[PDB]
Amino acid sequence: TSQVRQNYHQDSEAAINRQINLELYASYVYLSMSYYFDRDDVALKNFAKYFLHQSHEEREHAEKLMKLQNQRGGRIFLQDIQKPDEDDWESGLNAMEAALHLEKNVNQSLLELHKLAHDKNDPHLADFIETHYLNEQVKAIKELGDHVTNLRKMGAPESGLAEYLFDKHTLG
Amino acid sequence: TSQVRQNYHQDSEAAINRQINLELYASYVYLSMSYYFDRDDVALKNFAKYFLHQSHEEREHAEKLMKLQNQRGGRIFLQDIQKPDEDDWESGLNAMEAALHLEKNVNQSLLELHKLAHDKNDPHLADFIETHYLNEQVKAIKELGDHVTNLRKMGAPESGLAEYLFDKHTLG
Amino acid sequence: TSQVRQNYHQDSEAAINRQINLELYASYVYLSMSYYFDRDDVALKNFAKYFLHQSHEEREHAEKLMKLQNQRGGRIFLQDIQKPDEDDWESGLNAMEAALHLEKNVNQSLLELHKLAHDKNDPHLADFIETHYLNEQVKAIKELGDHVTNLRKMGAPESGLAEYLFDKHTLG
Amino acid sequence: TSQVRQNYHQDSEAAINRQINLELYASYVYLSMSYYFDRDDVALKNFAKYFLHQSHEEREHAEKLMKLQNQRGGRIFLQDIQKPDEDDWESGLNAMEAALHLEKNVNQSLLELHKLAHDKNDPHLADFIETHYLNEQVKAIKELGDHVTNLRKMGAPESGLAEYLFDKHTLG
Amino acid sequence: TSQVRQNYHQDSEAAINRQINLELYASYVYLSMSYYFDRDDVALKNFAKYFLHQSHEEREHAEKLMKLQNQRGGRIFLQDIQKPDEDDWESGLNAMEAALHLEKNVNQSLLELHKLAHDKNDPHLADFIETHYLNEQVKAIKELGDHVTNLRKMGAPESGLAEYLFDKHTLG
Amino acid sequence: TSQVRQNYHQDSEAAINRQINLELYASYVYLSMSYYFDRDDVALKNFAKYFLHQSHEEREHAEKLMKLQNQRGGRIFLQDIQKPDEDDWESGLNAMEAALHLEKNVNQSLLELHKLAHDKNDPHLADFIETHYLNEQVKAIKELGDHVTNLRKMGAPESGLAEYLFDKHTLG
Ligand SMILES: [Zn+2]
Ligand SMILES: [Zn+2]
Ligand SMILES: [Zn+2]
Ligand SMILES: [Zn+2]
Ligand SMILES: [Zn+2]
Ligand SMILES: [Zn+2]
Ligand SMILES: [Zn+2]
Ligand SMILES: [Zn+2]
Ligand SMILES: [Zn+2]
Ligand SMILES: [Zn+2]
Ligand SMILES: [Zn+2]
Ligand SMILES: [Zn+2]
Ligand SMILES: [Zn+2]
Ligand SMILES: [Zn+2]
Ligand SMILES: [Zn+2]
Ligand SMILES: [Zn+2]
Ligand SMILES: [Zn+2]
Ligand SMILES: [Zn+2]
Ligand SMILES: [Zn+2]
Ligand SMILES: [Zn+2]
Ligand SMILES: [Zn+2]
Ligand SMILES: [Zn+2]
Ligand SMILES: [Zn+2]
Ligand SMILES: [Zn+2]
Ligand SMILES: [Zn+2]
Ligand SMILES: [Zn+2]
Ligand SMILES: [Zn+2]
Ligand SMILES: [Zn+2]
Ligand SMILES: [Zn+2]
Ligand SMILES: [Zn+2]
Ligand SMILES: [Zn+2]
Ligand SMILES: [Zn+2]
Ligand SMILES: [Zn+2]
Ligand SMILES: [Zn+2]
Repeated sequence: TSQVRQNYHQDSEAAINRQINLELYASYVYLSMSYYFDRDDVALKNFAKYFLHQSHEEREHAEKLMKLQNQRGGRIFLQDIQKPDEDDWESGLNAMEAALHLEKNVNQSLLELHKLAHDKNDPHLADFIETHYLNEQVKAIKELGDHVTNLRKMGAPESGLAEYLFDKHTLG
Repeated sequence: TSQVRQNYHQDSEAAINRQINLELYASYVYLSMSYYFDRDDVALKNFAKYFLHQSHEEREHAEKLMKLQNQRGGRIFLQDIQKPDEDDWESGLNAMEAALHLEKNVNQSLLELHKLAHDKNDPHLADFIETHYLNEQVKAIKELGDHVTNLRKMGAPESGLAEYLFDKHTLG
Repeated sequence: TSQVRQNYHQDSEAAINRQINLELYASYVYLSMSYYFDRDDVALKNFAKYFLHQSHEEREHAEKLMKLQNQRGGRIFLQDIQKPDEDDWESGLNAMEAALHLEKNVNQSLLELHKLAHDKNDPHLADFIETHYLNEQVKAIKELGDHVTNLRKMGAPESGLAEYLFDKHTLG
Repeated sequence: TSQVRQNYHQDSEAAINRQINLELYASYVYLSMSYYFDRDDVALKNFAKYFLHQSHEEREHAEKLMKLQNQRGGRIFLQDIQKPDEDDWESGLNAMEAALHLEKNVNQSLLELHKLAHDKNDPHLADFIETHYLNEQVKAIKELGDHVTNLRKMGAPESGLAEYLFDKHTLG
Repeated sequence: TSQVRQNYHQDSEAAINRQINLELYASYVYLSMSYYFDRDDVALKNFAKYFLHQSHEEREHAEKLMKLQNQRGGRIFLQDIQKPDEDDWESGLNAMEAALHLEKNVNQSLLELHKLAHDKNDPHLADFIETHYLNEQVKAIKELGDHVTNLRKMGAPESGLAEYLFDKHTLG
Repeated sequence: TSQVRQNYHQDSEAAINRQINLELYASYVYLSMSYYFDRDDVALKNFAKYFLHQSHEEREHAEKLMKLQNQRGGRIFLQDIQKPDEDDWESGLNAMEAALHLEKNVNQSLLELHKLAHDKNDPHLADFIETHYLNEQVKAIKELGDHVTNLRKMGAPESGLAEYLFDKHTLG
């Protein structure tokens, strides 16, 4: 037992390890997306920049959980980072839809983590999730839904003009 | 009778109370409009900002009338602020049309207030309305008509692209 | 169903709509109070300023709930804003007592909202209320009780001198 | 009953009074430790500074609880501050171990306070503890465990060189 | 025997330990007073600030004696800090009277310490008390007597107006 | 075939995809190492910082290869990022040895990539590897060997003092 460990259930410890993996997986998905937009035959630089920024943020989300595991006296066990479900993301609209889906899945995992923490009477962990993760997810999900809406309204993905103008005016 | 009251008819006093209500109602309408554009399934941030600014201006219009009522030694009697006629404003074009209609209704009420003031030989009140309210209404009505015109010309509301580009280039 | 909606109960959605109304009603009460102090026969400018500031803060409280409703994928339904229970607020002391009562009523509604959120396992909403609303209410209620105490100690409302000096030294 | 009191159980009130005492006791322990390091026959100035800073922080922790008691309309009842369990703290390593133990005891008391608050449906108090106290304790406990680890690794307390170099390089 | 000890009687050493306790007790009394004025039903913020500042100064007085004990090669033995004689301090005037009494008691203890030092031919200690403590006590006692006088002259404690105006004009 | 593709062999394309994976794997190894040093029972903050910086650099190495794949008109195919060979890195010295081994393995892969490029008469790719990768690897390998040497000379890993002082004086 770690000398710092206090009120920290082993189940919380394991669930943190799984969340770390999931944030690193979200990072990788966004990385993939980013360089899809950099292809010469896609060529939407601001979509690329947008997803690259996202990739870096997800890495940060993972690192703060790793710091938390050590803070609480848990032990980090890393697992493979799975490659994303696609190589080719099809269009700006499709990538934004896939990111929306992803952020809702990350959010469901976090809500389950909070439920676990409250079930184990770990208010430090429950508040950590509340403070640093839950509203961030809500904002990410809203922003992505806003982006989906606009791209749809504009005529994406059929309108190549729609995606070009969105890239310039919303993401740029 | 207030020690400051001078040349101020009771009918003017009551009509000021009604105008206060109407400016607060205009504020609420615009508030409603603003948060319609903030919905994830509408997502036109500059329409939202535009109407939010309008909401705040209308509050100012109401407060200056409330200050005037006290200046003249009248007494403020507030009434309920009615909720707007719609919950869902349909499109940018439709909201701009509804705001145009609203500002013409606020303007008709103000022109009736000025007529009343002149009928009661209250040049202070007539000039207050002239100076602070009438040209403001004329400008608001012109700007809204300009916005309606452009949105129509661009193909709104059917063109989701039209509303997006207007949001970016005119309201943004 | 909104594409962003996640873990958000319909009962939470409706209770947010009711809280929005209540914050707008608190705004209106304070507005009324403010212009009571601006009357020539009351003439306590810093009480007026104090309540006017309060009115504006309450509007902000309402707008942030409206933003939250859209963030979570709920739908805003606005209701009439009821006029306040009084036209004439009697004295500085009486208005401060009435504001105290009001803020405790706003606080009870918020504590009921938090209970609902926790009952629906919505930690995002529970934390939103905690973070942005609960301590604000506690502070407002303390400050108002401090003001009541002092005004009472000084001899308000009978001492017209008491209210004048409080206006100058505490509110000014 | 205080005019500001709302949703505040008497049991919460008493537990806050006990926590105030405990934070003042933690302050005194650290004060004792600090001046142990200032002895001519111990002479580790940065250990002294470290614990003195800690003493001052604990006083702050206590004052913010006293402010909270008054905010909620509870009443402060102070109790004697017990002298610490030792006069002579033996070594840098031993003092750091004793501080670790102390901070885990302060943390257990705070987790019990949070449990009580949640049991009484006092989300204001539960969040106050979360926001201002729980992560602070987690960080303090981590830092102290880090210090214990290093001092042990370096050969403290037998190595007088170890404590000297830690004082200079980690605490200085 | 400490390697630094020189011309330092054991009786001086013990009396320093008792003075340390007394300065920490004075700190606690003032702390209690301060948060009495922060109550919602007392609400005199500048009395609160005044006593809080005093509390912090007394802590400083104690720390400098603890530094002196180590400087001379004496050994610090801390004792419990007794809780103050009251929980409720009644009024501004009463608290100022109680502080006056307290500072005269701290001063009598210091004059006895100086007598002891001179009896033991310890001019370093006698001068330390002279330089750092005696005039400070004289000033504190004068200031407190000045405050008592004014509050009495103004009609405290019956005049709630008197205490309010003193708080604003003398302590604020 | 990409419209930009010129003088770019399919074998080069695949080898770039494998190098991307390897740089992401190097990133993950260093990430693991970093948070090993952050454990309360290891507690070497500058080792942690050193490896964290390394992790971020490796991510950069991978991103520049991904940019290169798109520049040349190749297609990115991402693979899982394998978890590192250890969870527990044992000591500063052991982690530095493991990083040395890793950087020599990354370097062997890069030298094989350069051989392939020259065999396919792709001077753009050969020079890209030369310019951006080969000397970087040489420097990394030298620095790591320098660190191993010093830690060994100092008595690591048995001397807990050795690792502490290296952390402070070389990595800090
Ligand atoms: Zn994200
Ligand atoms: Zn994330
Ligand atoms: Zn796989
Ligand atoms: Zn799905
Ligand atoms: Zn995310
Ligand atoms: Zn919380
Ligand atoms: Zn307008
Ligand atoms: Zn208007
Ligand atoms: Zn109605
Ligand atoms: Zn009409
Ligand atoms: Zn208008
Ligand atoms: Zn308020
Ligand atoms: Zn409010
Ligand atoms: Zn009504
Ligand atoms: Zn009531
Ligand atoms: Zn309020
Ligand atoms: Zn601490
Ligand atoms: Zn503490
Ligand atoms: Zn005792
Ligand atoms: Zn124990
Ligand atoms: Zn502490
Ligand atoms: Zn619960
Ligand atoms: Zn003093
Ligand atoms: Zn003193
Ligand atoms: Zn006692
Ligand atoms: Zn006496
Ligand atoms: Zn004193
Ligand atoms: Zn003599
Ligand atoms: Zn002298
Ligand atoms: Zn490297
Ligand atoms: Zn590399
Ligand atoms: Zn594997
Ligand atoms: Zn090998
Ligand atoms: Zn490398």
